[PDB]
Amino acid sequence: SCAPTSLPASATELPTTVPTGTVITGDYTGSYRPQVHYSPPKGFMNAPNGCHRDRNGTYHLYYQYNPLEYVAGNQHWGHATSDDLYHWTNQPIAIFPPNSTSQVFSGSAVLDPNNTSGFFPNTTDGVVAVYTLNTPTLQVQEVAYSTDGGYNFTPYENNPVLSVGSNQFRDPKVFWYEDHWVMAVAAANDFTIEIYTSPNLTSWTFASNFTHHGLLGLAYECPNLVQVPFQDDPSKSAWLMYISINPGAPLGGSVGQYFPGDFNGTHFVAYDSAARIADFAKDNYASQWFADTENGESISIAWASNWQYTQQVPTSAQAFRSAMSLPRRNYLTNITRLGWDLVSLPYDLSPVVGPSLLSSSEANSTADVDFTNVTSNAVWFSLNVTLPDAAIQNASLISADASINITFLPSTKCSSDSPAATLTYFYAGLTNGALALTRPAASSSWGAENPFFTDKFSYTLVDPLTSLVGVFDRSMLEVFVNEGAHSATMLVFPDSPVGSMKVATGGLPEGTQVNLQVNGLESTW
Amino acid sequence: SCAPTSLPASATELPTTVPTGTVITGDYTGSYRPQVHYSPPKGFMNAPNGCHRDRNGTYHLYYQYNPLEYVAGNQHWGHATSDDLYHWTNQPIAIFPPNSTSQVFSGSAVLDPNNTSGFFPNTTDGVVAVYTLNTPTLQVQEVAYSTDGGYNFTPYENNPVLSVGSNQFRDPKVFWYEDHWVMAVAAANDFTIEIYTSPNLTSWTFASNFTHHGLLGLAYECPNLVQVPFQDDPSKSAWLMYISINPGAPLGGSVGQYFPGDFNGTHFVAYDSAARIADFAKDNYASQWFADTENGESISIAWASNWQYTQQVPTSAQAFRSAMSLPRRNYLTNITRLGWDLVSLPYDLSPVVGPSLLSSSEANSTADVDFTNVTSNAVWFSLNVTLPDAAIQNASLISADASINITFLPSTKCSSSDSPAATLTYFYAGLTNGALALTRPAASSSWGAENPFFTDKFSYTLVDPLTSLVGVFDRSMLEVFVNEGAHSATMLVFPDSPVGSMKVATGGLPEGTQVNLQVNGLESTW
Ligand SMILES: *[C@@H]1O[C@H](CO)[C@@H](O[C@@H]2O[C@H](CO)[C@@H](O[C@@H]3O[C@H](CO)[C@@H](O)[C@H](O)[C@@H]3O)[C@H](O)[C@H]2NC(C)=O)[C@H](O)[C@H]1NC(C)=O
Ligand SMILES: *[C@@H]1O[C@H](CO)[C@@H](O[C@@H]2O[C@H](CO)[C@@H](O)[C@H](O)[C@H]2NC(C)=O)[C@H](O)[C@H]1NC(C)=O
Ligand SMILES: OC[C@H]1O[C@@](CO)(O[C@H]2O[C@H](CO)[C@@H](O)[C@H](O)[C@H]2O)[C@@H](O)[C@@H]1O
Ligand SMILES: OC[C@H]1O[C@@](CO)(O[C@H]2O[C@H](CO)[C@@H](O)[C@H](O)[C@H]2O)[C@@H](O)[C@@H]1O
Ligand SMILES: *[C@@H]1O[C@H](CO)[C@@H](O)[C@H](O)[C@H]1NC(C)=O
Ligand SMILES: *[C@@H]1O[C@H](CO)[C@@H](O)[C@H](O)[C@H]1NC(C)=O
Ligand SMILES: *[C@@H]1O[C@H](CO)[C@@H](O)[C@H](O)[C@H]1NC(C)=O
Ligand SMILES: *[C@@H]1O[C@H](CO)[C@@H](O)[C@H](O)[C@H]1NC(C)=O
Ligand SMILES: *[C@@H]1O[C@H](CO)[C@@H](O)[C@H](O)[C@H]1NC(C)=O
Ligand SMILES: *[C@@H]1O[C@H](CO)[C@@H](O)[C@H](O)[C@H]1NC(C)=O
Ligand SMILES: *[C@@H]1O[C@H](CO)[C@@H](O)[C@H](O)[C@H]1NC(C)=O
Ligand SMILES: *[C@@H]1O[C@H](CO)[C@@H](O)[C@H](O)[C@H]1NC(C)=O
Ligand SMILES: *[C@@H]1O[C@H](CO)[C@@H](O)[C@H](O)[C@H]1NC(C)=O
Ligand SMILES: *[C@@H]1O[C@H](CO)[C@@H](O)[C@H](O)[C@H]1NC(C)=O
Ligand SMILES: *[C@@H]1O[C@H](CO)[C@@H](O)[C@H](O)[C@H]1NC(C)=O
Ligand SMILES: *[C@@H]1O[C@H](CO)[C@@H](O)[C@H](O)[C@H]1NC(C)=O
Ligand SMILES: *[C@@H]1O[C@H](CO)[C@@H](O)[C@H](O)[C@H]1NC(C)=O
Ligand SMILES: *[C@@H]1O[C@H](CO)[C@@H](O)[C@H](O)[C@H]1NC(C)=O
Ligand SMILES: *[C@H]1O[C@H](CO)[C@@H](O)[C@H](O)[C@@H]1O
Ligand SMILES: *[C@H]1O[C@H](CO)[C@@H](O)[C@H](O)[C@@H]1O
Ligand SMILES: *[C@H]1O[C@H](CO)[C@@H](O)[C@H](O)[C@@H]1O
Ligand SMILES: *[C@H]1O[C@H](CO)[C@@H](O)[C@H](O)[C@@H]1O
Ligand SMILES: *[C@H]1O[C@H](CO)[C@@H](O)[C@H](O)[C@@H]1O
Ligand SMILES: *[C@H]1O[C@H](CO)[C@@H](O)[C@H](O)[C@@H]1O
Ligand SMILES: *[C@H]1O[C@H](CO)[C@@H](O)[C@H](O)[C@@H]1O
Repeated sequence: SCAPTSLPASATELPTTVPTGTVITGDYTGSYRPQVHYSPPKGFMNAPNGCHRDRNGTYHLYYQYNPLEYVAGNQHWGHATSDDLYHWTNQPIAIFPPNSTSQVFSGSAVLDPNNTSGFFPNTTDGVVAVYTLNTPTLQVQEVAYSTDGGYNFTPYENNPVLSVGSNQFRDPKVFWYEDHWVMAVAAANDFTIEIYTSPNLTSWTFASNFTHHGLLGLAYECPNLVQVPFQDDPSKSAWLMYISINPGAPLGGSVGQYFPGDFNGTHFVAYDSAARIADFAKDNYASQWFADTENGESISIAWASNWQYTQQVPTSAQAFRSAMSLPRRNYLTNITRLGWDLVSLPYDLSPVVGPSLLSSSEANSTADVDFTNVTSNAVWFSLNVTLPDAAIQNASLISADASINITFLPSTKCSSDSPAATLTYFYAGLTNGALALTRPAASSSWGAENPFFTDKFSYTLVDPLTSLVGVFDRSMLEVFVNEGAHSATMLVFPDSPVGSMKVATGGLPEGTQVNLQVNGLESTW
Repeated sequence: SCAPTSLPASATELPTTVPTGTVITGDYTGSYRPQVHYSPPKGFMNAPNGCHRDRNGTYHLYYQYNPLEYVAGNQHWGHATSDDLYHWTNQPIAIFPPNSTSQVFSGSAVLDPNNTSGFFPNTTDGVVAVYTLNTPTLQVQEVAYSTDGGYNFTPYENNPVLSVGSNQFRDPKVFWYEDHWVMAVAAANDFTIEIYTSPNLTSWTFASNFTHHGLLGLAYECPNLVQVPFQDDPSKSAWLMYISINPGAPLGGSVGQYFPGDFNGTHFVAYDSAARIADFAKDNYASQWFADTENGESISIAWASNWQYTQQVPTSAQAFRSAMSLPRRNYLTNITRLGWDLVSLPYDLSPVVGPSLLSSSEANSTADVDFTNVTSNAVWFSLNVTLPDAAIQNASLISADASINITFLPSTKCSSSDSPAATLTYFYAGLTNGALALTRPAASSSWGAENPFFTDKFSYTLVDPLTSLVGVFDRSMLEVFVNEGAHSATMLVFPDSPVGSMKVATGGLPEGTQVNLQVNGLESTW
């Protein structure tokens, strides 16, 4: 009737040896366990890896996995599959280290249907994984191949395929460019993305360096060089270098940044010298794009945590640490003044959208929506606000009190009065365009005490807020502003589960059209 | 026995007309009123302006001033003087708008001892102010001059001296380079610093653009192009472009950033394409460097607030909104891995350092220091930690518990609840190795808890272990300087109850670690 806050020992106890060829069973009933986001059956998960779609339309998600602990270490490649990026099936571990003093760090996977690698004489469904093997003294790039659709991998006989004699050289992202393979890889502590080329994925030639761009933090990680279509014109696209930095992000710990530019097969040249942060909150890192997608779709998934507190979050009693972000559709757009912007929207949520909890058209009202009866404890909401053309042509017409206040309130059934999360936007006044996203300290004993668990985040719009999409999923809130122009991923660990949300609008100009839609989400587990 | 939390109406009531040629009297006794930082006698202050040292060694501080309200507006240039940058004397308003429909926005001031301007036929102590005049439709650059040492200014007869037909064109920073005047000015909403040259400060010629560098935010503001000496070698220096952005900073609202590079009199070229943030907290903005300083001293001062909550902070009942940061000595250094770093240390604090409250050498101890008895409610603290060479060579020898925890605790003698007002946590190792957390707990401040932009927690991660930590607490402000000012944070605190105590705990340190803690009370400058 209420989601368990602690699980039986059977569900939380980790084995002393790594299971091979068997699906690790998971209890997904925890009060903090997300129901539409991916999380491992048990153990510790970090970066997504080897993300690709096979020819039959199955999306493969691999991930950094510690099967033995609820902290980072003993890295293997976990594996889950999905047709829709929401209904996940857990698979046996896909890539193992050679021994117990080695770890399988991040990497990518590609289809090799034309058998450029020479691994696939009798199949057009060959998968090649390119990943970092970590040793006490070295980080080297290794190749493994799968003839069975990416469930079981055989190491390349002549591994490693690439080394620079460094233990700060990792996160290979490989893709096809016209007539050759490209590898983007991080010389992490030199703030350099090295680009290599190959005809066969085993012989790598240095092409170019991308160094000392944007925020340095303490390290470049998980580079992604991808072609992203324009939001308003699918026929147009630009190249984007996405770099994860950890530690040393402005909000502390880990953050993603991106650089729009040109790629010609050997060199990436940023259009300008500007730094652009992907997410205005703290809990979005190591975004990886899916290889071999259909229809020029840019599909990404990120790790929904921060390295400053990911190994301390209070979910280990619920048999997991860390979830992935919602899968994302990516576009590029120009926003007023700022220009280049990476758009992020949730990938088609239709497969998980349950019955409507509220549809409202009232301006200057408070909508109270109870979802104690939604067993997932997960809701989607959409708020459209269309100001009259008068208020767009003369912003001085907008009242200083013109505001949107969204609050997520604790459950009356399943447990002090503090909201678990707040969203505040002002159209005008002294903080015009300021959007505040908060996880109040007062709502979480754990969050209050953790010295890196920041309570408050903000983004300032130039254009008025016209659209707001949100997904709440037990311990996670994702917000998308003005068709994904601005995006924030925020973990919440309230003492009491959320059971309710209030949506207040106030001081809106005469003739403002407000449309509020709220739907419960169906659990994927 | 306790600092007033509200003041008499005579002290808070603002006049309806701006006072001319008269010093505005101020009550500096408020529980939130800093005692070693500058704040205006009453009204609302933002960016520092016209910062310069006259030839007799008097530092002139001008500032964006609303004399009529406790919010932004009706901008004039306020004026305060000091020989040591701590003992401030309030002066009459220095620069007035021509009209009630005009505002004096930010700008700089230079000595013109060789009379290049032609304003100073009979003095070598001439001061020229170059500032933005704001009108409803235009932002233009104007000149005013002072023959009396920068107390009274006459507008240039043929103002404005620079206009581009824009209302997003402001914050002129002017300096002498070899044989000509340089102006750095912000084309704010185009994310461009325009550089102009002049022989006489009245005729300006376009030289170069510096565009789309580092974080854009929503606007480039308060550019500073300055020569900053190397920390470890005073004979070496590099040029630095300092740009303030507001809104749209990562932490929200306002932040400073800098670009080391080369300047050749017309063009600034950054050494790389990297973005570098000056302060790891939220309350440091619109840093301006002092013109005409002695030696090779890089001296800066910032506005110690954030535009997201500066007009809502609960200090108006104490007859002021906004203080300046501590004055800062600036250097450039290379830090491990990251490379280029703007060093910030407090300018000579000696003139305000009172009697010692504690000197300790104990490692693995909690030192409790009460300052209920220091009337300023202002303390300076230094913590030096020297790890053994073994731990410097093999960091695996450092325990996961190796930590430094400093807490500023509420007064029991002056109640308005047991929550610290400010915390500092550093880990040498463990899962967050090198992580320094600076916090202002929500639970300690009803106002801070409720304000949706008043962020509780800030962090910076070191590569090198923490070897030095300097801090100044001043009633409503904490400034920390890490590893000889390599890393720096300014943080406002508005606790319900004033701070009366600080705990300094060290724990899990390797065998033979040397710890030296010095804590001194500060003497009020008012
Ligand atoms: C140096 O930088 C300044 C500021 O970036 C440049 O002036 C500016 O030029 C840009 C681009 O031409 C102007 O932007 C455009 O304005 C028009 C007019 O409304 C608009 O229709 C366009 O869509 C675009 O936004 C901008 O107005 C202007 N900024 C000012 C005057 O402050 C200047 O041209 C640069 N000089 C050189 C030699 O690069
Ligand atoms: C491409 O970048 C790499 C990584 O920065 C360069 O290799 C390094 O070179 C620096 C000096 O420039 C050394 O101190 C580092 O130890 C090296 N790091 C690694 C990971 O090798 C490399 O030289 C660059 N190549 C070119 C063509 O410029
Ligand atoms: O699991 C290793 C994998 O994670 C990344 C970031 O996704 O690096 C993280 O883990 C590393 C190994 O402990 C740390 O050095 C690094 O600081 C942390 O970000 C990838 O770079 C790596 O492939
Ligand atoms: O007092 C104006 C002065 O302040 C700065 C930044 O310190 O700009 C601030 O005030 C402007 C006009 O009031 C705002 O447009 C801006 O957002 C705010 O940062 C300087 O640019 C200006 O000279
Ligand atoms: C484990 O394998 C890695 C690479 O395969 C190698 O560097 C390491 O020395 C091996 N360890 C042992 C102890 O065999
Ligand atoms: C990959 O191709 C390169 C050049 O064609 C060659 O040097 C190398 O031997 C090839 N490797 C394999 C295993 O085919
Ligand atoms: C790609 O562009 C770079 C410079 O941007 C140039 O040096 C290189 O030769 C180009 N390569 C190709 C494949 O055109
Ligand atoms: C943004 O504007 C620039 C300059 O006009 C243009 O080069 C680019 O194609 C635009 N990007 C998008 C996504 O429209
Ligand atoms: C809100 O507007 C968006 C376009 O931004 C549109 O996709 C959606 O249909 C609207 N939502 C509702 C439920 O009206
Ligand atoms: C906006 O309306 C005000 C009165 O509300 C008017 O004085 C001003 O000129 C208008 N501005 C524009 C953009 O027309
Ligand atoms: C909302 O309130 C504002 C000011 O309070 C008023 O001008 C406007 O008519 C109201 N809108 C509606 C839909 O009631
Ligand atoms: C003072 O008011 C006049 C009237 O429009 C305006 O033109 C001028 O720009 C204002 N301030 C000054 C003298 O620039
Ligand atoms: C400077 O002194 C002269 C006489 O030496 C006096 O006439 C004048 O008013 C002063 N300033 C100038 C030259 O206007
Ligand atoms: C300032 O020098 C300029 C040359 O750029 C000239 O146009 C102007 O006449 C001069 N003004 C003076 C000397 O007052
Ligand atoms: C300054 O450097 C710029 C950019 O390198 C160059 O265009 C200009 O000629 C230089 N000016 C001088 C005075 O050397
Ligand atoms: C930092 O390193 C660079 C490259 O070695 C050097 O040129 C520069 O002068 C150094 N800067 C300082 C402040 O030491
Ligand atoms: C810390 O070290 C510096 C330089 O070594 C020294 O001047 C200062 O007095 C020291 N402070 C303490 C508390 O030891
Ligand atoms: C501090 O305590 C630890 C145990 O936590 C001990 O091993 C270490 O030697 C102590 N350090 C000093 C310098 O006394
Ligand atoms: C999880 O927490 C709940 C209360 O929040 C307990 O009822 C349960 O036993 C477990 O400790
Ligand atoms: C929640 O309750 C379980 C029993 O199901 C305990 O094992 C656990 O320690 C927690 O209190
Ligand atoms: C498995 O792990 C959890 C905590 O991670 C415990 O709550 C449980 O008792 C079991 O040991
Ligand atoms: C299944 O096989 C793998 C291969 O290394 C082991 O890691 C695991 O413990 C089990 O033997
Ligand atoms: C300032 O606040 C204090 C308590 O915090 C009171 O003593 C005083 O009356 C004023 O409200
Ligand atoms: C300071 O001023 C406040 C006004 O809010 C008074 O209540 C208090 O008594 C003191 O005079
Ligand atoms: C300062 O506060 C006093 C109340 O003590 C007012 O009378 C005055 O106008 C100003 O607001």
